Amino acid sequence: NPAAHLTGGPLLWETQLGLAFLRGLSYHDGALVVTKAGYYYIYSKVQLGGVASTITHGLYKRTPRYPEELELLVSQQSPNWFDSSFLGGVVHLEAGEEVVVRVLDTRSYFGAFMV
Amino acid sequence: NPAAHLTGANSSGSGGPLLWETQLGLAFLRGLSYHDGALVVTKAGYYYIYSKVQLGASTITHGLYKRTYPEELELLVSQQSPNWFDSSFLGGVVHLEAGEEVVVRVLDEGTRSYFGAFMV
Amino acid sequence: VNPAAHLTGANSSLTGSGGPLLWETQLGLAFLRGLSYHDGALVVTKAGYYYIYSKVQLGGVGTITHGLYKRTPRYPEELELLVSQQSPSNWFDSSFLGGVVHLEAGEEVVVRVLDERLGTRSYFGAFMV
Repeated sequence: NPAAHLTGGPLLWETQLGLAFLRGLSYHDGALVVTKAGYYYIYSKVQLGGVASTITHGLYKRTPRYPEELELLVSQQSPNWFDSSFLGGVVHLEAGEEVVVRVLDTRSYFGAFMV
Repeated sequence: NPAAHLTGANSSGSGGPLLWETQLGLAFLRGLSYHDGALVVTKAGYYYIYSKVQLGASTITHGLYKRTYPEELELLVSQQSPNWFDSSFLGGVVHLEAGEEVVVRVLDEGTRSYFGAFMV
Repeated sequence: VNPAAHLTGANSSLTGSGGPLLWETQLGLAFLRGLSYHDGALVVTKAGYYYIYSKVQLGGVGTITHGLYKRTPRYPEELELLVSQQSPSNWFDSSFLGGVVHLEAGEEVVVRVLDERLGTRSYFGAFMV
């Protein structure tokens, strides 16, 4: 029932409008913040294009008590020209917990929904 | 309740809106309809939608498109540039009204290709 | 509990075994909730529609099929559910599959990769919808 889609340091996103929405989840500084604890399916798609040739696209759990981010779902990819990266998966999130998208070195998005 | 998984059928330009199997094998429709390539919503609300397209400048586009207004609103799209094979997957939660339709297109226009949705 | 599971960290079954990828089921981000696990398979307890998914992290040195397959009683052959063919000096590539399938009590789903090489980089999960 809680859910969020969000559209194109951690990455940053539009949280309204049109396709962007928050619904039972907060936001601050690129991150989805969880209010109701449970299992969420979290996902992110990132469009890439260019001209280690190796890009990493990840979802990370941040907890304010701790600096260090914990990896959740992570993809590595090498490559006139376009590549798209998608990650999805289910994670147990407690109230408080935040999730961000990072990509190391419009079309893209970031989202979740409780399952 | 509402959910569907549709699997690739033999189309068919224009873009074009891919056509789908709704009943044989793994395909099914449960609380959603289908009309000429389109999943059609019946119960308003937030749906996770997805499509996977098996591909087989030289640049392919894969997208999920809403109809309501006139015209087609891009919902989710990827570009890629691949004896070759590649696969393109898109998913995400979008709000849909009873009456809205969702379709799939790929440029330079599949059996391991599919299209589906469920209410979230 | 709405049945669900997330399994992590693929590795291959014993060479010559014929078996599928094996996964971590308890530690870290891995859990099983209202599904069971047996030698690589998620085993369905409660019949219905599930969104099943798997991501596999690929990479080598110089065609790969990543699939989710169903095992059903008295059917010697694994049935395809969702499959992807990809074809990529070191390289890296990731393959994601997701989709809603109907599964009966007693049915099993496994993940395979052809050919297998190949925590957070590889995974296999599901939830009832």
